[PDB]
Amino acid sequence: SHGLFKKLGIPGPTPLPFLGNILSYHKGFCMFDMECHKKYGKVWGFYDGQQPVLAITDPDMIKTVLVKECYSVFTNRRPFGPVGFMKSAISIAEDEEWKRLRSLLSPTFTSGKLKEMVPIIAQYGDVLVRNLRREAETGKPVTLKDVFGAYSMDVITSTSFGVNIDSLPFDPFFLSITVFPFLIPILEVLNICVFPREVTNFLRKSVKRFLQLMIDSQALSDLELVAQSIIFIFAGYETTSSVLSFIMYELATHPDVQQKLQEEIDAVLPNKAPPTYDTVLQMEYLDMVVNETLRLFPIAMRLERVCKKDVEINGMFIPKGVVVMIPSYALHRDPKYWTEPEKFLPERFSKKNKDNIDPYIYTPFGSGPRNCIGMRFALMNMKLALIRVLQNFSFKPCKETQIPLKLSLGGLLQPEKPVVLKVESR
Amino acid sequence: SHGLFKKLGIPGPTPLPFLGNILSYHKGFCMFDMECHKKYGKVWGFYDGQQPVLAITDPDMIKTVLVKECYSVFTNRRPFGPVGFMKSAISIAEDEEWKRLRSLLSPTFTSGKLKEMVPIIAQYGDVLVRNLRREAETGKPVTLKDVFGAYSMDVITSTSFGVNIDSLPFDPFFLSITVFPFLIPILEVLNICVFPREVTNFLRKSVKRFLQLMIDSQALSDLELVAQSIIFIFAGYETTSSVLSFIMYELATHPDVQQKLQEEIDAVLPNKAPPTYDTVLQMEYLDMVVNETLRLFPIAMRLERVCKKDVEINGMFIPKGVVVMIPSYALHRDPKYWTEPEKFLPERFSKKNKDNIDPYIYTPFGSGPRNCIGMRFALMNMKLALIRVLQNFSFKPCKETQIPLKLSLGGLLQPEKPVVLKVESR
Ligand code: HEM
Ligand code: HEM
Ligand SMILES: O=C(NCCCc1cccnc1)[C@@H](Cc1ccccc1)SC[C@H](Cc1ccccc1)NC(=O)C(F)(F)F
Ligand SMILES: O=C(NCCCc1cccnc1)[C@@H](Cc1ccccc1)SC[C@H](Cc1ccccc1)NC(=O)C(F)(F)F
Repeated sequence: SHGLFKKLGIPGPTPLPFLGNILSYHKGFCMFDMECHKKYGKVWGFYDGQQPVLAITDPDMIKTVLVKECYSVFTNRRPFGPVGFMKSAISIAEDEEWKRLRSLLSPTFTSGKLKEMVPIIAQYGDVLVRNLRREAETGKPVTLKDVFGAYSMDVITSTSFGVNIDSLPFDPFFLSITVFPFLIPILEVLNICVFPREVTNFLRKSVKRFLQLMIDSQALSDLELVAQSIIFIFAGYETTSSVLSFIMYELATHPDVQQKLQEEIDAVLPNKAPPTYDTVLQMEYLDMVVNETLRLFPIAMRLERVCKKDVEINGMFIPKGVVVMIPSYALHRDPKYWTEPEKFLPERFSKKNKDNIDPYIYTPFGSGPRNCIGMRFALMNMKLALIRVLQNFSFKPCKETQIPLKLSLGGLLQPEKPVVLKVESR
Repeated sequence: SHGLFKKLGIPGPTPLPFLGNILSYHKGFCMFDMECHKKYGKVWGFYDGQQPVLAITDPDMIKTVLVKECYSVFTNRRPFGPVGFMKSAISIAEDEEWKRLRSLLSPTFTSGKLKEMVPIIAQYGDVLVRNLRREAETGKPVTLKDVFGAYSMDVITSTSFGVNIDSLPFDPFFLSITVFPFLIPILEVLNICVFPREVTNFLRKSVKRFLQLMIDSQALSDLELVAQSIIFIFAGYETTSSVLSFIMYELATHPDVQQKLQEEIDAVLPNKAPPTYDTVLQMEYLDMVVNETLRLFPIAMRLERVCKKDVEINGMFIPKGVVVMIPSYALHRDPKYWTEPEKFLPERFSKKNKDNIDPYIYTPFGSGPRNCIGMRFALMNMKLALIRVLQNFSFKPCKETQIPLKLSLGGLLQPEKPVVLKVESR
């Protein structure tokens, strides 16, 4: 099984027995792909344990896989286990089960359903400013992800089910998953779960204890309703808090961008006006700061699809079973598309330059029928948070602020040291 | 996973944890299904370990599964492992891989390719008579499957590759397969094989050391060419020898049928004429003896298909993943279709009665696009053997002959004691 890429004439690092190329993950996925992209070029291959993975970087080939041939050949991502009842989760479900869920949960983030959330989300931002107003009178550094995640958790529990909460689950084992994918069926029969069975049991009843748009379209079951809640509750918590952490870091280390951002926020919203739906989509420099940070830090790093039958896309044969992977972190930093790629420059996304950008190289939300379902909510949730917070505070680095910011070497685009900055009240 | 049939309102025996209903296999598949068919009726369910299996006995529902909805929903049989390179075997392959092989190997048993085999098969029958002429001058009982299998092996090696050979591989572990189907992926990474690795290695080179119709249509690979050879070499050996054993047993315990058979053999072939292709299809009492024996002893017992997506066939919902099984042994002995079913009566298949028989109850060769590919060869190979042997010898029971014949309790319709009879020369 380790000769598939030598057979196909597809270059790539030489795998070791059993381990495949997993030892190269010692610098993390990101550094690995970046090197691989430089070592072999437009297409290479490797082996996650015994699993052959093909990395494509051709925008037409990517558009073919993510969009053109999704419903037919590349419907599902890499199998993930032990999952248990979470197999029915939309990010985990496959084939006709997924198509049903993706239709049943699509009308949750329509342009109208989000517009009803702006008056509701506008409460915890004041809880966020007032929670930030207490640790700023105190002249001390601040952990952003804590106060952001506390904010983000307030939003996710209320935008889906609605609960007024003032928020003042969760290399190690998965290392054995990839060399022992034959052990995943073992763990599924032991009720073993990558999600600890006390975190889910806390919710296998708490959900019985978006929510409205599920039973109303019930068709849909009940234990699957809990599993979708878990996906959303994580997605809205971690992703929103993590990217907001990255954004406030970049604003602090690039102060000119921060002021020019505060100037537009007070122009569209004078006298510190409440951000409404229509004023959020008007702030284009806000959008430029958001996109550029997502370029440097696509939390997902990679987009993956399982080839489910033999194909010959764009002149290249791809055999059945190969996991097709798009190195998103690698593409977002390729000098063959980005001038001075490591530098933070939101002017890449101005309406003067936003057209020299291939939407199949910059894919922080995926593409095609399987892209991020809550893309429009996450942009709206973050922008309402950046408006309300940059309307009241400025952000400076501290002595303990990590500069340059080191990325983690795990499986999530997280910083090594938590992001701490000084906050000052305008 | 053990409540699927209580949910669906489908009756069946109560399963034990982990074991499912496997403990009921203590009397063998046949007795189990026969009881289940009587206990619950037209449809029941059970659990092979954790695997839900639905047993259908409705001829329209069977015709729906085997024929009408084969290419769409019921393409593949129950997964079988550890197989190794034998995963590419046609009886084991799935989905588009199977469709390719079934097309590439279909023109091996055409009406013309078989007609070229009659002059070739006509040699070892004389080796069979002369091998039987030596242990008949000796007034002693005879093991039929030995001299039949020696004959059958002579035919299979020459009808496919061609080798003049005078022939004077192979409850226990699989018991753990069904309660540990999660262990099949484990064994596939250890090169562990249900076919001992020295039997295949004897052939992983011997085939490099039907055969003509494979490279000529090479498309087709080479390690897969060996795997198809293994399937055919087993199929032609064991099945042919085993059914011939059953046929000579039934002729001995029912002597009137044997004489009436010898009378037709000498009528179509006077002076002990060599059986040709066209004279074999003329002997209708020969065909009646063959069909009736296959009714009592369908070596396969069961036909199985894996439901690969939700369906509602003939008013019954069937969920994704359920193994749909047709209890062939049970149906061939159902009094609601067969008068006095345990009695050997070839007159069921005369042209006066052959029309009161549903070809979706009597299915000794399956049905639909996945039926026995070598059905026409096996009938021809056996009939050429019965003609040449009943033209020279008669068969009487011995003191050690097992009467009534006990079936084995394993996973193949084999007799407990080998079939031994006395042979006399005409
Ligand atoms: C900055 C914020 C976010 C980013 C960058 C992001 C990014 C992504 C990416 C790259 C994918 C994979 C796309 C693909 O495979 O083609 C994805 C999938 C997904 N995202 Fe997000 N996401 C964010 C926030 C959210 C939020 C708030 C939710 C709320 C429910 C969410 C729900 C999902 C789901 C359910 C999927 C699976 C899609 C499917 O299987 O149909 N995401 N996301
Ligand atoms: C008395 C002799 C035989 C009987 C009763 C018999 C019976 C059967 C049955 C019941 C099936 C399954 C059909 C289904 O699942 O719907 C099958 C499959 C098969 N048989 Fe036979 N068989 C016999 C001899 C042979 C011979 C001589 C060959 C020679 C190659 C052969 C090759 C196969 C193959 C390859 C399959 C798998 C079909 C597929 O997956 O496409 N059989 N047989
Ligand atoms: O649900 C999962 N993530 C997407 C859910 C929320 C989200 C996060 C980021 C952005 N948007 C949405 C993965 C595990 C998980 C975690 C928490 C709750 C419940 C479950 S399991 C399936 C994932 C496929 C996948 C990964 C990242 C993003 C999108 C989709 N596969 C792997 O992580 C693999 F190991 F193969 F690399
Ligand atoms: O190849 C296999 N048999 C069919 C091949 C020849 C044949 C025999 C009888 C009549 N015709 C043709 C089975 C194992 C095997 C044995 C010998 C060589 C190589 C391989 S493996 C796949 C089988 C599906 C299956 C079973 C019986 C008949 C037809 C098809 N599945 C199981 O036996 C399961 F355990 F699920 F119950």
